[PDB]
Amino acid sequence: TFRNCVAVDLGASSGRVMLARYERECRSLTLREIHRFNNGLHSQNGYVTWDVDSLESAIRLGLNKVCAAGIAIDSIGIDTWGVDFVLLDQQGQRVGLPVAYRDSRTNGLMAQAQQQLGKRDIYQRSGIQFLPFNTLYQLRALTEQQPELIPHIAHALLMPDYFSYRLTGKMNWEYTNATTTQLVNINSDDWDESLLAWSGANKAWFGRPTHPGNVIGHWICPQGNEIPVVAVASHDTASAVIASPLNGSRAAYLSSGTWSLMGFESQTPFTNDTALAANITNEGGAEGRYRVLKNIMGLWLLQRVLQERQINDLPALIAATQALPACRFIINPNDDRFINPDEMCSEIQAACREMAQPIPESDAELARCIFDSLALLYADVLHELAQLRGEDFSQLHIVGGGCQNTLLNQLCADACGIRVIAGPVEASTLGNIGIQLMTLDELNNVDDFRQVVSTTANLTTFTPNPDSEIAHYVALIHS
Ligand SMILES: [N]C1=N[C]=NC2=C1N=[C]N2[C]1O[C]([C]OP([O])(=O)OP([O])([O])=O[P-](=O)([O-])[O-])[C]([O])[C]1[O]
Ligand SMILES: OC[C@@H]1O[C@@](O)(CO)[C@H](O)[C@H]1O
Repeated sequence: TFRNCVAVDLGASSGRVMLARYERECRSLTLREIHRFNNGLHSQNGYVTWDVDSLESAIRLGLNKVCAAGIAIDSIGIDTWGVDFVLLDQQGQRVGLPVAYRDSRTNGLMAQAQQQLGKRDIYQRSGIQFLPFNTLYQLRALTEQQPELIPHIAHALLMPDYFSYRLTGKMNWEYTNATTTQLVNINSDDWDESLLAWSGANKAWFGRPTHPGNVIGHWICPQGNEIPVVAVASHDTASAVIASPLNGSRAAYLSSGTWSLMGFESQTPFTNDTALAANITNEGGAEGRYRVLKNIMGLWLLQRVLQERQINDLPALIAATQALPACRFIINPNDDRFINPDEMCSEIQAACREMAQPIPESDAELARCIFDSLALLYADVLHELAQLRGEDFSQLHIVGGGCQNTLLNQLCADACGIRVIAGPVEASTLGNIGIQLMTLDELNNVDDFRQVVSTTANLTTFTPNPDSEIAHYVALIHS
């Protein structure tokens, strides 16, 4: 009567297969890691790609571990990073490469769309922020640059539905992730004909987007009992938001991993000129609650520094970085130059030098620059979001692997001047589990699931410190 649900959560820098054990009567929810694996960009034939075959093998390995253990799997669900897709021919073989959102193939195409279609027009139709690697632009790149591939394409599946298909033999187009494409009309929740026309994609490559909770198909443990594969809020950030223990309308979220996604939830989208000017997104959420948010380049910058400087003790780095004075190096992390530079440290240093700032050079200085520059951007965006909705926030919920960074947690609470509640760490995994339980009739809605998370997970309070260095710095920039 306890349910065993397996969540697959694939992020840009890691993948995980996790097993939840849940039972309603007890309000007890546990999560065990079954298989954790690396994920990352691969340079393949002049492209930045995903190794989807290794990802599938990793997923199967995790699933088969649970099976060989003799556990009764009640359901499986898959969430991944947004925007990206896999093209398939009529027989289900991949067409072309699985190109990553960090690929430069899209360069220039967002501007071209704004010029040809109208910036305001794309925004009012999609309600989605302008990011140069949005699916809208990737499909333009594909169809413009690889016209020979086009006749072979029968279907495009977004990443989570791709793996769900590889498990079930059934195709799905999950709503929350479809919204990341900047191809879904915000008023119809279906593909926008005009945006598809510009992208060169064909509507027949897709299906009407379907809200999470449906059973996509079934998977088979090598013995042969049918395990339902459920369509969850398959956009990782959508899952992370479900698991954020939001307490009513004055709570915001910060989903912190490779990206930092900072936002709130709304029953209605914001596509006004205020929203457009701020480049705010209205991503699809479970229950139709829009995730009104902004992308922030996030810990990606630090991931790259760690590789370049060959730093393998992140906790030590954070500890060292706490000793450094704050706010002497400030970059704008959202600057396009940081999406995928060949030389991350060099790019950071150039950006600082261009502003007549001291140059961050030590490992700890580069991390200090990153953490301070994120926190100042956190404060800017949180202000923009409050201004937009016309309602303050009383708490910021930070979730994701980034919520383990106690330094950044405090800088965020200090810069924003808001209480920060950090946790759960694996929020995307938990939200993935939450949706499965709802399909299993074990759980009634998101708000009920948040009560489970809030009484189950480790939640750590960071109280804003008004006399902090960054508080001092921010107070000063106000006037
Ligand atoms: N220990 C510790 N401390 C602090 N910090 C940290 C740790 N670990 C880790 N970390 C962080 O996190 C991150 C990652 O996160 P996640 O959430 O897992 O991410 P992903 O998912 O992979 O991403 P996306 O994009 O998918 O969201 C790392 O980097 C660090 O920083
Ligand atoms: O898809 C690319 C970016 O990756 C995320 O899904 C985080 O993993 C963001 O929400 C999306 O903007």
